[PDB]
Amino acid sequence: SAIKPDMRIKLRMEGNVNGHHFVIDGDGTGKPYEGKQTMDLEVKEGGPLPFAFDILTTAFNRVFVKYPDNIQDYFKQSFPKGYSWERSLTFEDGGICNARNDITMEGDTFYNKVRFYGTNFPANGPVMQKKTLKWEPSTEKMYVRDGVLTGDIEMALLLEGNAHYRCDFRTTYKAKEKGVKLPGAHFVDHAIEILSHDKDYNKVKLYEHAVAHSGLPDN
Ligand SMILES: [Cl-]
Ligand code: NA
Repeated sequence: SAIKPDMRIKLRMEGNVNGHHFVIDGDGTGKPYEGKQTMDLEVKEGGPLPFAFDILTTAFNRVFVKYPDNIQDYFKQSFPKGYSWERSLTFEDGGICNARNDITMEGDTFYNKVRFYGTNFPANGPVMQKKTLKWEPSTEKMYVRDGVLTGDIEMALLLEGNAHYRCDFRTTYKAKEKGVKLPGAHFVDHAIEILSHDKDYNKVKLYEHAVAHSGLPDN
């Protein structure tokens, strides 16, 4: 692909969670062929965010995955025109988010137009109370559902006090160019981490590492 081994990443997120509006900008870099990326996030309006920053972090690009040569890489093949995705984040206590990203490429830079809507989080729950610690490493199941590439994930947020908080992801991924060839069923291992942040999460440094595999026995 004409995707560079070192790409710059620019991002704008506009969102509303439990009626709280915010805008967040991201500036980062990554290595598409190693499945590695890092971003610095700055809240531009609405801060300090009155909910757990962790619900946002997977909305801050499946180009950043190390694909084996024998698995069709839909994401890298979607450039230069790019692709979009839409995701439902359904939490075990009835909280619900819907997020969208339109991803483009202008030379050495990926651009990200992100929308994030969340609602129905209980007032007393770990999201509004900011009791989350991290997402656990996960495995995304990539498959074709009605001719649409779909990733399902059983995610969990570690919380304060030795508790977990479950969230089901379903993401649809659609190339801008038609006739981009759908891949076979496969998996993507993800690890996402807040490397650093300021006390009120006005600034956050984020990292993800992702690697694709066929399943068992292929690793
Ligand atoms: Cl802030
Ligand atoms: Na709160």
